[PDB]
Amino acid sequence: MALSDTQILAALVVALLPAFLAFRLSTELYK
Amino acid sequence: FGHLAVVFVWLSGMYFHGAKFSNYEGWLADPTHIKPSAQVVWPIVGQGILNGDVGGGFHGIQITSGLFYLWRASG
Amino acid sequence: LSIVIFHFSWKMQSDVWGTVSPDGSVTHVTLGNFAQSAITINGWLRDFLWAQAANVINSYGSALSAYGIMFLAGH
Amino acid sequence: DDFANLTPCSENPAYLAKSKNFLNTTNDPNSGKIRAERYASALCGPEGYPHLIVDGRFTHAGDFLIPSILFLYIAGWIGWVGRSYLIEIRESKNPEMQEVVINVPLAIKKMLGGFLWPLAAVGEYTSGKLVMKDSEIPTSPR
Amino acid sequence: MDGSYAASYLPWILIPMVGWLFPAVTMGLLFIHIESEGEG
Amino acid sequence: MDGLKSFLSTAPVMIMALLTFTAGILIEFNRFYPDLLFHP
Amino acid sequence: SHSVKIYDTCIGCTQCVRACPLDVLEMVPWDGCKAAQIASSPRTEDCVGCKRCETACPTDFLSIRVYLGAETTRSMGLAY
Amino acid sequence: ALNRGDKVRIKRTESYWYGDVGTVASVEKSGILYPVIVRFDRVNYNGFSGSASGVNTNNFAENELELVQ
Amino acid sequence: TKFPKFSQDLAQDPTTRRIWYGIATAHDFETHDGMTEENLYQKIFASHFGHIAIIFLWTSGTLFHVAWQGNFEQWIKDPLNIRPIAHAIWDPHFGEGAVNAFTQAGASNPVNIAYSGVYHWFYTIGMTTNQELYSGAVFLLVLASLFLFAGWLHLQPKFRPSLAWFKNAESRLNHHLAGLFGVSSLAWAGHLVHVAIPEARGQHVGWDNFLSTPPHPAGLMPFFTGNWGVYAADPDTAGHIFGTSEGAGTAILTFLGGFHPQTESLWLTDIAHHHLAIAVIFIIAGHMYRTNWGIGHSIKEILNAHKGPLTGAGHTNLYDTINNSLHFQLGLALASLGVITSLVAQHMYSLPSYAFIAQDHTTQAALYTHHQYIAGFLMVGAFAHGAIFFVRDYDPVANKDNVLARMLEHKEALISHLSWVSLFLGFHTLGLYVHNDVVVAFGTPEKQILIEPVFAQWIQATSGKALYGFDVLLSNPDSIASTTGAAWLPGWLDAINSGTNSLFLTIGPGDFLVHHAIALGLHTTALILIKGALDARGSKLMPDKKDFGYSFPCDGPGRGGTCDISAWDAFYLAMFWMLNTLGWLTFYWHWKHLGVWSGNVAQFNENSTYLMGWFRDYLWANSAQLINGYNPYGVNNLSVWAWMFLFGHLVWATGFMFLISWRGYWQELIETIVWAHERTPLANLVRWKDKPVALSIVQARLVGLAHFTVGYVLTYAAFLIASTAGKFG
Ligand code: CLA
Ligand code: CLA
Ligand code: CLA
Ligand code: CLA
Ligand code: CLA
Ligand code: CLA
Ligand SMILES: CC1=C(/C=C/C(C)=C/C=C/C(C)=C\C=C\C=C(C)\C=C\C=C(C)\C=C\C2=C[C@H](C)[C@H](O)CC2(C)C)C(C)(C)C[C@@H](O)C1
Ligand code: SF4
Ligand code: SF4
Ligand code: SF4
Repeated sequence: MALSDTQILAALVVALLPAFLAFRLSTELYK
Repeated sequence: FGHLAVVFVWLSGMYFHGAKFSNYEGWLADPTHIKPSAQVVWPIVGQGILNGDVGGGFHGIQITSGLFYLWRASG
Repeated sequence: LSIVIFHFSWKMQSDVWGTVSPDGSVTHVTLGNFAQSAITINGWLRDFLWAQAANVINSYGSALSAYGIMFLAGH
Repeated sequence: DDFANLTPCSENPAYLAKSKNFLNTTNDPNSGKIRAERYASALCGPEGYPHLIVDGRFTHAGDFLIPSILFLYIAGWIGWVGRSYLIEIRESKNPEMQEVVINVPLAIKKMLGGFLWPLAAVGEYTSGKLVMKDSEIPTSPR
Repeated sequence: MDGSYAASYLPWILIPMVGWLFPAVTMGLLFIHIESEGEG
Repeated sequence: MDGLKSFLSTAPVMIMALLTFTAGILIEFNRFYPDLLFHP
Repeated sequence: SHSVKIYDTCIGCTQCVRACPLDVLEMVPWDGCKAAQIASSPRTEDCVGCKRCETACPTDFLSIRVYLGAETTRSMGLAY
Repeated sequence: ALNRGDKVRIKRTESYWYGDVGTVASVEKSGILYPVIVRFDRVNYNGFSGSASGVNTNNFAENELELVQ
Repeated sequence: TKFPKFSQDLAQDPTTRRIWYGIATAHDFETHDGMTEENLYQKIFASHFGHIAIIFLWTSGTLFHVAWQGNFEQWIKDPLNIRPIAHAIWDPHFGEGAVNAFTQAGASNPVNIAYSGVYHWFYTIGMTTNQELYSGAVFLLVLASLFLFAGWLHLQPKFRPSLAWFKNAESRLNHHLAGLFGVSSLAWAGHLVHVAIPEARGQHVGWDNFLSTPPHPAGLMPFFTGNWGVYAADPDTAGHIFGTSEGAGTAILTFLGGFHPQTESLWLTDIAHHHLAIAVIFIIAGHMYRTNWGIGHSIKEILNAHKGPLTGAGHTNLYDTINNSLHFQLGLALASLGVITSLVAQHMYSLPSYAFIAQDHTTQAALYTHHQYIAGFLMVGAFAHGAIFFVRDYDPVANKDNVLARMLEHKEALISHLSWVSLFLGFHTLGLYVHNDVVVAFGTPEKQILIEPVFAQWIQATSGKALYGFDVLLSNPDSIASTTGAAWLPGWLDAINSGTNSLFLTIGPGDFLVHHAIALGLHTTALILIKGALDARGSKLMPDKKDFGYSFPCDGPGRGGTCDISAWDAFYLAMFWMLNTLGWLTFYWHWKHLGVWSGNVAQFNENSTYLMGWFRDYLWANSAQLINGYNPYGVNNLSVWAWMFLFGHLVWATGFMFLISWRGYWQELIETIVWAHERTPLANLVRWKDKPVALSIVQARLVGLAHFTVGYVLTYAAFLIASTAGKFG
């Protein structure tokens, strides 16, 4: 069955974590 | 002078090839039913297929320079 | 000059050249497609190059075959 | 049983159907009939055109082997006469001038002597002056 | 521009940021950084 | 004249003369024996 | 700026100095060649890198070599 | 050692005639560090783009030449 | 100016060039200011972590968008009649006609149609519901986060690996062979037997009940007692329907061979035994090199022992050369990856593994073209980075008289014989094509030169193709090779002798000509790349090229002219030949498969022998539907592909003026524009910070090549997708 809005929002919230980790990695690599 | 001589040779060649290897006399009688043609191809390796039917029983390459109309206007 | 000759050819074929009936009606070579197709590049590509290149790509086996050959020669 | 997909042109229906309308290549009125006869002995595909088989078999030696020998002889002739003329003019005082203005006497003298190019080539190789040593050739820095 | 998938309102707001807001902010930050004279 | 002989012996004249000789040979052979796909 | 180097194969023909349009090269006394003079590149910050000096050098390989490097306003030869 | 008319092979490893053969046009007897002058039938790439000839002479040290004659 | 921080000479540039070159040398860590070996290796480690995380995020996004806006659960109910959906369309610039045209595949909104063939893959590996796709997407998000954090961690001062750790070839080879290759393949086999096959036979297996569901009924006893044949008994019958229990066997490791009768794809149990066997072999291979115990080989002694009396020093000192040089390793890896990508394409178009993927012609063509283009790019990159190694990391004294030095010794012979073979192929292939063209045009197509591909047909016969009557080896029923009782022989011989698939397609004179043309292209591209790599160190025109680096514009108009004497220029020239060879390859593949799928093989067979048939029957004929995507009359679903077709033609054209027109003209034009700006009132209040200059010579070549390649790829992709979708999709 098709997804729900809560599932999409939870996916966005979960993806918020690799965004922060990637920002940290980019700042570390620039250094 | 040399370029003038070359152009003269070109013009004389055009007139000769329109006088000997062309259907100008045939086209003059029936201008609306005969395609102009002044180049004839030797049959050697199958290029004789280039000698298409330009009307009036003549077989040759159709010309697009308009020399026939100029010659008709010239008399 | 390529754009100039292309414009001349397409406009001549679409709006002037053609056959006139005994009644007086004029049927053009490519009909009146220049007005509604020459405003987009896709129209130039499809209604001019692709459409009118049929006579040069289907020239093999006939008297026009040389042209077809020369066409590829250019490419 | 070789070439089960290729049939003789003498029985292939497409070839027989299309051989009646063979075009005349030259001014001779029956050149098409001659071509149909000569090609009726080949191996035609489903579309009726002859196919050449080149695998070493001598039954189809006419497809490759004979023209190969002919071309090899002619090309060796050309290469040998050119190389001999070059080496000959290289000992003169203006080798470059004789490169653009051909010494027609010497040119034709080398022209007519090229039919024995295989014997001359094998004698050249055995004499050791056909091929130069690697240490006698200018080379680019590694 | 109208969809039947779950939470169809997200592209109404996400695409503009990816279309205008994110490119503009990135343009500004990079332009300031590459043009910041000195300190390296 | 010697100058005319030297001019006739130049590279373009020789190359074109040989090319016409070869072309004539091939054209005459193809006229008298056309359509030779293989040694039959 | 670009770098200009002169190697010990110079014969002191002074063609490189003449060919230089921005006055980068100079002729200094020497002893390794018959002419007893060798090329030099004191004013190397004005060099643009046109390689005219390299073109002028008649040795088997260029006794004067130009290695393009950092680019300044002078090196780019800009008028604005 | 190398005199006039000496056919020598070049071993500079970067000159145009490395491995080629030339003839000794002159030798200069002083403290010059490339005293031998060798001339060649072939010409190098020296010249501006479009030039119809190169240079057929160069200076070499004694150690980078092998006598052939 | 700060940017770029890694190069001072660029930072002191007052022109816009500083912006450009700073981008171009950003990820070239070796030439950065104050860079050490250890810092270089650690930065590379972190960057590789980053690329892996990016790959995982891309896969997660694919999964998430398919699960959210796709029709996966409806597609599986009818894979042969429903178009898979890639992602939804949201474009405020759309009109009513485009909205109506793009509402396809039963959707309620403008959607795209997926051509990556991921639906078949997900179906074959057992994914059947949207929630499974969603869970996979979330898990991949978590995995990418973990890898990003790992990069950050191993970049920390207490966790920075030493130089000795990076230069441990034996341990890396052992772990990455036994673990990375072997254990992963074993895990995939376990996934197939524990999950994929039961779901293909109708039994739903998930994380909830895979502990209580044995793969085999009489499981895990025969494996230890040695009676392995139990796992091969009762295979799937020919009447089995994928995803159902009708006609489904109980075997989990078979060697049936051939294809599934319904899905026209390889048997799942065959894949299971295959990946299991290769896992076993890889695990055995991973115990070869000595790491810190007594047993195991050492690469250095193996290399230093294999030397002969003809090659001189043989393979001596090659261990240090490979280990110390990163470009050598990158070139080797790129060459191997390109070769195996070509292998993936060739063995995937002919041996499909995903259910119902053989009947989706558009996805098959797209996958073949995509992975072949990737393989070509990698194969070019291998030679480019090998030339970089020769310029930078090659030490003549260390590798003295060994094979590496011997390459530079007979390099002139290499290049000369390569030029001869390229010219020999080109002359006599163009001659045959032009001869056929002229003969056909004169109305006598009987005088064509048609050479039967005898050798390839003989190979097909040796594999079992009984159409040419060669009666050899596997085609020979009495040969020992065909009487070994191999379990795969019946299925393989059935599949190879069926004309309904692409398994060893029938060949003719046109295939002969096009394969020899492909050979010409390959040898010519190899010639360009190899001459660049070998002449990178220097040549007669430039004996000291290595002193000038890998990429420099020229050496001026003197000494003849130079003009692309660098090895970077050799790569730049070879890119064009790579693109041309790939174009010939893909044209041949696509036209042959169009003939195969439509059943009109005769058209290709009799029209591919002359170039006018290529021009007319392939290009002219198959563009009829593509260029009509949007008309003066309306818009259909191919409108976007027509727009991209014209877009690619345009970008390809645009690259021409970075490739033809050169710098000085634009420099003077920019001088005039600068005067105009400085003399204009109300515009003198705004001034630039970086002095505007024309693009550099090498940058201009790179930009022209970039526009050229983008146009090439977009044009061919649009044409191929549109033609195949209109014909079949
Ligand atoms: C622009 C001028 C021009 C052009 C393009 C042509 C073109 C043509 N003419 Mg034509 N012609 C011209 C002027 C021209 N003509 C003039 C002025 C005359 C009057 C004299 C003629 C009289 C004429 C006749 C009578 C015939 C043609 C024919 C032809 C056709 C066959 C080609 C041919 O003759 O080669 C034939 C092949 C050769 C000439 C090759 C021979 C070897 C050449 C000459 C090599 C040159 C070097 C040679 C070794 C000599 C060395 C010289 C050195 C010292 C410099 C061709 C379409 C023929 C035709 O259409 O028949 C249906 C034909 O029968 N022409
Ligand atoms: C790299 C993978 C990838 C790609 C190419 C796309 C592509 C798209 N997504 Mg999407 N998405 C992804 C992953 C991805 N998605 C993941 C993992 C999620 C779960 C969090 C989502 C959730 C999501 C939503 C909720 C929506 C889209 C929408 C869209 C469309 C509008 C453009 C856009 O991305 O901005 C909008 C979308 C985002 C900003 C999502 C965030 C991007 C992901 C999470 C991170 C990807 C980072 C990436 C690796 C950076 C690479 C760097 C490289 C370019 C140098 C477009 C087709 C919109 C749509 O359907 O419009 C029709 C929409 O509403 N996406
Ligand atoms: C004015 C023309 C115009 C414009 C502005 C758009 C705009 C859009 N179309 Mg669209 N379209 C058009 C004409 C247009 N279309 C036409 C004529 C057709 C044919 C009928 C289509 C067919 C079409 C389809 C079929 C689809 C779209 C989609 C989209 C959306 C994609 C979202 C996006 O761009 O983010 C993503 C942005 C990018 C990927 C950027 C790529 C470009 C840059 C140069 C690459 C980055 C390089 C570099 C790393 C940049 C560094 C960072 C930078 C900040 C410095 C967007 C709203 C898609 C959609 O709705 O899904 C969301 C979709 O599926 N369009
Ligand atoms: C068992 C232990 C183990 C494992 C699992 C790994 C795993 C890995 N190491 Mg590694 N390493 C190890 C021990 C190990 N290492 C040891 C002991 C050392 C020290 C000596 C190192 C030192 C080391 C370095 C220095 C580096 C790595 C890197 C990597 C990663 C490279 C990416 C890769 O190959 O994956 C992708 C590839 C595969 C999974 C297999 C290749 C694909 C095959 C060949 C062909 C395709 C098969 C199949 C058909 C494709 C699937 C199709 C499907 C999509 C439908 C990888 C995750 C690199 C990195 O930075 O990663 C973070 C790196 O630079 N390793
Ligand atoms: C795993 C793969 C891999 C890795 C790690 C490297 C690593 C490296 N390469 Mg290499 N290379 C590779 C593959 C790889 N390469 C391949 C496959 C090729 C063949 C194409 C090359 C060709 C190549 C050359 C020719 C050179 C390098 C160089 C380098 C070094 C740094 C310079 C660089 O690339 O950054 C800078 C890279 C860039 C600025 C890339 C810009 C190009 C962009 C990405 C194109 C974008 C297209 C555009 C957005 C399309 C838009 C579409 C839209 C309109 C829809 C570095 C060691 C250089 C060197 O000598 O350094 C030592 C160098 O000269 N490589
Ligand atoms: C359709 C265009 C085209 C053609 C025909 C060629 C042909 C050739 N390229 Mg080439 N190239 C091209 C486009 C083309 N290239 C482009 C766009 C690029 C990107 C810049 C390159 C980059 C490139 C490189 C980097 C290299 C080549 C090389 C070669 C040669 C390899 C030998 C070969 O393939 O067959 C043999 C040759 C042919 C079949 C061509 C001859 C065709 C004519 C018709 C033969 C008869 C001549 C005719 C009688 C002359 C009459 C003139 C008269 C009327 C005035 C060959 C001369 C390589 C080379 O030199 O190899 C030694 C090489 O290193 N090319
Ligand atoms: C002597 C000479 C020269 C020089 C010649 C030289 C230096 C030659 C040197 C040659 C070398 C070094 C190597 C040659 C190798 C040749 C090979 C490998 C030939 C292979 C043949 C095969 C594989 C035959 C194949 C099948 C054979 C069969 C008969 C059928 O068809 C089918 C078919 C095509 C499969 C010139 C060039 C200077 C001038 C010339 O005029 C003369
Ligand atoms: S490159 Fe030009 S400016 Fe520089 S030293 Fe040589 S001649 Fe002078
Ligand atoms: S041109 Fe060359 S040889 Fe002459 S002075 Fe200059 S550096 Fe010396
Ligand atoms: S690349 Fe440009 S600057 Fe360099 S030699 Fe050629 S034309 Fe002159």
